[PDB]
Amino acid sequence: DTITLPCRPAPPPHCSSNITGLILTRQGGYSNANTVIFRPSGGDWRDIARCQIAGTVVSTQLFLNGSLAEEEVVIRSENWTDNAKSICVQLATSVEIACTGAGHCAISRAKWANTLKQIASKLREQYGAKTIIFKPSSGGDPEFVNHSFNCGGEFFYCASTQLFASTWF
Amino acid sequence: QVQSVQSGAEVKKPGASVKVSCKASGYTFTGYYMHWVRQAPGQGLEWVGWINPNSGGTNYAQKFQGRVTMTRDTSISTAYMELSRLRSDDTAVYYCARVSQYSSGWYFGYWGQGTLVTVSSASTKGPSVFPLAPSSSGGTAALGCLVKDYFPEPVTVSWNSGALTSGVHTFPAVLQSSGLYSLSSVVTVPSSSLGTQTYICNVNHKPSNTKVDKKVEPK
Amino acid sequence: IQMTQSPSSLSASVGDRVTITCQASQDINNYLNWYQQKPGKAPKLLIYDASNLETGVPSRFSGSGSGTDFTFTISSLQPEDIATYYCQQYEFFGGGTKVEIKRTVAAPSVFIFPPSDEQLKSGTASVVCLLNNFYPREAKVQWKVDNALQSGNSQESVTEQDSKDSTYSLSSTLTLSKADYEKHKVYACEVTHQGLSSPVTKSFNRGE
Ligand SMILES: *[C@@H]1O[C@H](CO)[C@@H](O)[C@H](O)[C@H]1NC(C)=O
Ligand SMILES: *[C@@H]1O[C@H](CO)[C@@H](O)[C@H](O)[C@H]1NC(C)=O
Ligand SMILES: *[C@@H]1O[C@H](CO)[C@@H](O)[C@H](O)[C@H]1NC(C)=O
Repeated sequence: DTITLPCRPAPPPHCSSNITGLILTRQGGYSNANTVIFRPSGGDWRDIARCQIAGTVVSTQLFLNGSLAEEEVVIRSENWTDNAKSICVQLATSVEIACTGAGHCAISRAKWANTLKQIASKLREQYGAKTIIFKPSSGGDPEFVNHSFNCGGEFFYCASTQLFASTWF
Repeated sequence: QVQSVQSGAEVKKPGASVKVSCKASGYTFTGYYMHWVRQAPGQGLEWVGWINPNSGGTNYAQKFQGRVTMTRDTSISTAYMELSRLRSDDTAVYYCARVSQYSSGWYFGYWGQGTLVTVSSASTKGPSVFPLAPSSSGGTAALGCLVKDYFPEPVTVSWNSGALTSGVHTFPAVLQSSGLYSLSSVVTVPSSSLGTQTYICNVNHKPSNTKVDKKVEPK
Repeated sequence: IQMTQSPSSLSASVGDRVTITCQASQDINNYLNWYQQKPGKAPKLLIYDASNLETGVPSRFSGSGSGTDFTFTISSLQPEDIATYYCQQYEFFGGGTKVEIKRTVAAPSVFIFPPSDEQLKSGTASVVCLLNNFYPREAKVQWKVDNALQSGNSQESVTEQDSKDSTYSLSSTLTLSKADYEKHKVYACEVTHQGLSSPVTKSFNRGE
């Protein structure tokens, strides 16, 4: 099984990249029970630039063809208690995202769940032994609510909703 | 004067939605996050969420995750909050505030004047006035008027066409379970003036175009 | 984060030293803000980062603390400092501490009002209890119908502090239907207050 992301327009097969990290936003307020919630980033291009882990490809939510980590995935933030400060994730094993050309890009479901569990484990280090929950983007302009990226004189908009819908105890 | 101006007070039925505006006067949004904080009539401050004006991204409190939506209009420097599926618990004053994007902490500044949102199933209704007749404390007797079943606020109550203003204690209105407001306006007068002085309360309800004058007689 | 701000309310004279404490449950370092909200207005920042003073705030205001224990102090209370003060750290606010004015103790004058027949014609009956000009606000009103304690049918209303004698006033309303008002005969509201040695009761019988 794979995870399908609807894109617009249809990215050609040569726009397939490697997910080398992502950018997150922690949901605030009085949390309930044993859960901490994370979504795609609610910031602008400032939050993506603060990472300095991306390559030549401009991209939101997911970093494509960027910098990998040495051994394990590693996360940074200016302030872990400020939810207005985004959480930068740098993977150690890149996830292949391959587009068919008919409007759907695909991602291995098992390898994505594999990296999400590594992310959730590293997030429990910064917020205690809690349940990690990933949820879709809260909203924003089409450039930031979708996984947007440029590829050879183009700019695509891919809904990343199916990527953020898991729970980790 | 640099300030944040908000839309006027609103009344909504339970289950409906309300959209509150927060327009920047003398400044722009590009360097700040806009936060929304609400305060129930007698309660403390509660944070609702923030919005990124450059991207439209948001981060709502988990309490309002499924029902609140924040947008902004950069061309007019106005932030919006729309709360859907309103319930009686949502009756509060909703503020907007400025927080620097480049700041290490949250320093709420340049608050709006506040927006009173009242959730009630009632329609605009004029108030019924009933007298509180004095009866058998010392040299001072107490009399008043009972203003029940009206919506929405406010009602102005004067005594003797505005001539009697000493010893008048007009209590804040209370929202009843029926969805209507009710207050009491009392005044302490010497017991000698009863029977020799005519006491009339003048109630004015501008939302319903109703003015009622009630003379309060003893025994 | 849990914000415990104490006390909930306090009364002080003009010129006394007011001290408000906000203590967090977790190590927040030196970052803690203090807001002042006068009635009807929006909160206003006075102290940021526990000890620093925002521009334009008088020097009588001060704050201190680090880690989890923080204090907010007003050196010399002024007639423009009566308000509710909140501690804030990110999205979490303290419960608030309302500043009140201290005067001598005053016993409330209690009155009772039977429902007027003009209201009896409408199908509802409202009984009103009054506590005029008293201090402190801390009071207790109990409605007794046929010498039976009533609950769920009472509504209270407190006036704001008087600017002249610095007292409060109280109105408790007991709302019953006409059919239920005509049943029981005797109605009374019992009041307990510091200024009263024993609880005071005002009562009437329906139809007298
Ligand atoms: C990432 O690199 C691969 C390999 O060179 C390339 O084919 C692909 O187009 C790149 N992705 C983007 C979005 O440019
Ligand atoms: C992505 O990484 C894989 C190994 O995980 C590598 O074979 C491939 O060349 C990289 N780039 C693309 C565009 O697949
Ligand atoms: C977050 O910022 C505040 C205020 O600058 C500071 O006190 C606190 O230590 C910071 N926390 C972290 C984890 O950096």
